Amino acid sequence: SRLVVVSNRIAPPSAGGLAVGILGALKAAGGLWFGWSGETGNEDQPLKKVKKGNITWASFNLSEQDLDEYYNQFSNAVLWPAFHYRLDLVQFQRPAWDGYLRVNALLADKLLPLLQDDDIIWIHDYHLLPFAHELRKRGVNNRIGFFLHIPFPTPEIFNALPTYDTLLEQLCDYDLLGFQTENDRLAFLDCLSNLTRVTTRSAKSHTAWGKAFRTEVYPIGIEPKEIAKQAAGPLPPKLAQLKAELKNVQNIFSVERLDYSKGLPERFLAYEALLEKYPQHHGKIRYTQIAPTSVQAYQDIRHQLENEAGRINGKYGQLGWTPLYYLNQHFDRKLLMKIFRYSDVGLVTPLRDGMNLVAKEYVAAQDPANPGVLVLSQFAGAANELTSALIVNPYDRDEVAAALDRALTMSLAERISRHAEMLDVIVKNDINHWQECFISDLKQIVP
Amino acid sequence: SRLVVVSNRIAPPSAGGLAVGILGALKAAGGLWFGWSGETGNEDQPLKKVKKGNITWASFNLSEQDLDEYYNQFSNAVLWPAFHYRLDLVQFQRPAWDGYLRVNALLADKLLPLLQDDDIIWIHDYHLLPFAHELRKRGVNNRIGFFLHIPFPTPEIFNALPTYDTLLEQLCDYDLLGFQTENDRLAFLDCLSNLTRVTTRSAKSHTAWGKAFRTEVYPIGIEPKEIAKQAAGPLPPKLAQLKAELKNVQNIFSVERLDYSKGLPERFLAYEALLEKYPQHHGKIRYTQIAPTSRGDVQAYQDIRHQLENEAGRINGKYGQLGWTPLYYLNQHFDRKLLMKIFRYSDVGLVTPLRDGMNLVAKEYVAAQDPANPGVLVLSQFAGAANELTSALIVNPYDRDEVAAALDRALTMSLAERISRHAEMLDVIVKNDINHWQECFISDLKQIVP
Repeated sequence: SRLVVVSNRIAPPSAGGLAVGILGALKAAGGLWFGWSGETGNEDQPLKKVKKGNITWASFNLSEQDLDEYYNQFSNAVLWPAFHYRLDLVQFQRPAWDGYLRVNALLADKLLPLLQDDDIIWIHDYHLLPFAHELRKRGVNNRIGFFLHIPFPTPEIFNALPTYDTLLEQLCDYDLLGFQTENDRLAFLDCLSNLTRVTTRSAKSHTAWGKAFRTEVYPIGIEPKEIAKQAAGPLPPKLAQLKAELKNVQNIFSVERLDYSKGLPERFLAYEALLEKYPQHHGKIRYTQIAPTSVQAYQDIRHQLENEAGRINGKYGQLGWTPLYYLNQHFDRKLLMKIFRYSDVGLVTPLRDGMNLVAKEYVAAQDPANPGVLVLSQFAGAANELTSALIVNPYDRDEVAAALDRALTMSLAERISRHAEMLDVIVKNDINHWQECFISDLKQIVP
Repeated sequence: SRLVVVSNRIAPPSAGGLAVGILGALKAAGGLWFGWSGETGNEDQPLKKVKKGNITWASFNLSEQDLDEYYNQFSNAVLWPAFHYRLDLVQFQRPAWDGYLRVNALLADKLLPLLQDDDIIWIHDYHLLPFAHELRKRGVNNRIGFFLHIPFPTPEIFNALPTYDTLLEQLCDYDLLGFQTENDRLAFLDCLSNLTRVTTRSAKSHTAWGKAFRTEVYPIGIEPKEIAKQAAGPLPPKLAQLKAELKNVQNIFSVERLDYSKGLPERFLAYEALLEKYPQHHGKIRYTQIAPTSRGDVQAYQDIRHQLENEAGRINGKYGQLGWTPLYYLNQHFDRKLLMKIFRYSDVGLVTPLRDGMNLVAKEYVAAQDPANPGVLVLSQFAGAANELTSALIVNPYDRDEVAAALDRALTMSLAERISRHAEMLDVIVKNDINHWQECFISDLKQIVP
């Protein structure tokens, strides 16, 4: 009954999505959240532990050597590019792999004293693929679940990983494997079937190497009521009536962190295609891209976007109208929801994404009586449930431009029908439904 | 008395500065304007001559190899970077020098049939340094004057040129050498005296290798009442609409060709210094930089464009707001009459090159202002115009905080001081206009005794 959640980082005591589902789950049956605390260079202090009623937060530190091999190298320079279909950015070196295993084993040993024979164990992202295997080696027979938040790549990409067979064997030490989308789940079952013979009943009960495990799809959601609440309050004063400076302007908006998977250079090119082929919008629209920086792997993306902002404004700008507002600034989350609400078009076009929550935040932030339009990549995991969005292939910049123009001229009637139907999807499958389905499936496993 | 003008390009059929000066000079006693037509191929075809009364425009074409060795390589990749104190951009190769010498001799041969014994000959920029020498080799004893439009570099820069000694010898075949500034003239005399014994009398009469020549300063000017006429006209429809949108914003303005000498990345960094150190201006000012498209597609100048695009993106990314973009960079052509109006309505004109013979944008800006309510000129001390525009706000562009402090001073300057500074610059520009410039040079050229 008691729940042990292990994630790459814990939250001190809402302000996000996955934190709400993990905390909603930990209050439902009590338990422990175990995770990295954020700091480095002093590892051997005892377990930082904070207790509040039903739940205990347990955290640790990491040496600089472990963090770079495990987290900066293997997790973020091998697994992350590969799972987002970018083998050309994979930098595999065997020391990083060995360090990835060493950190996973080291946190299995920190957690082992805190476990009880009855706990169900919930492990989160790709940083901790080997964690179950490390716990089984210590005799942990509990019900263990894994949830992958990013895509799982198809075999011809995944098997190019030098340690792909070890990764696959360790994934099968979990009793339950969760995925954002059905394509991710089937991708993993294909990679496994290329490596070993797999038995499947119903659709989601499996055996490989004699190990029994289930797979399932649990698309992660948001809490829509809180987004609507932050979105409908009034603005900062200086920002209160820039809504009032720009009454004559339609705003296309997007907010994304800088990453190769998000395809931000291609959005700029889609916006340039809109300016080149629909000149009737000149002086009457604006594209605003907010892209905070938080790693030198990501500055070459930042350099390219600065260049493309300058080039596009240089080419289509006027003495009194600049087409593209690019902001490399941090905005507080409660202001972004208001910007979502007042933006006529939300543009969410990553090249590969496990689940884009910005897309759901944008829909949950709209005024239902006068909502904006969501333009969504078909490679966003959210595209499988947000079918009434304007779905686009970001590799076709004219098709995205055509969707932007359609979004900018769409009648209120069709805006309401599309928004109401996406909102129903998001409300029915919210963050709280997500954690309940996963905990309910995890409990009913037999050890 | 009849005047022969040779320059690399000619104006066939005034919306310009030097075109207005050369044409005023030609119309005074008639004459000939001889130059390249701008076109490659069919170089052996006859001279295209157009005559209008007293004046003849005669042009030629060049072979594609002549354009590349003479103009793209030696003129624009050896002499231009070196004369702008950028030895690191010199790409000297001996075929380029030989093509530089071959084209000069080749245009001297094309021009020789057109000359008469009494003509005064006026040769213009750095493309034609050897031209006097080529005419003297063909026995031309006329009065020949040269005007250099760009700076003349100090000896430690000029002497790095592999052919610096031949260039100096041929310059001494002109009877009169004109320069933008006294520093250019003196730099040339330093280069010459470092190479050979030079005699100087009064201030500007010289001998070298037994050749006699004069030197003099003729800062090039503008036509102020034509600038003022274009500036005060009414706006085009879509640009009329937005002087009504630019009511609560002060505009800092600049318009320059893309070129390493102009220091456009350093202007951007000066603007970033203003935004970083005078936050009181946020949301209330704007810097607009117009950087036209270049005909010649000069690959060297597109690295500059890439650099500006990046810095425009970076500076707006860092200081922009959801409702305010600090920096408008436009890589577009704006018609010249519209620029004059933009000048007039701009609170601050920013002209800060790293090295410039004479920046005429500086004079156009002040000639464009409404005298009863003028904007402020911020000017680099390395612009040749800084020697006569002393009441501008003179700045050193290598100190970006000093440029920012001048911009902040320009944006908050009272009306009385703006009128005082502007009135004194306008007087300088009206007294030394483009027509005064060509009259001073031809009058000095004429009184030379062959």
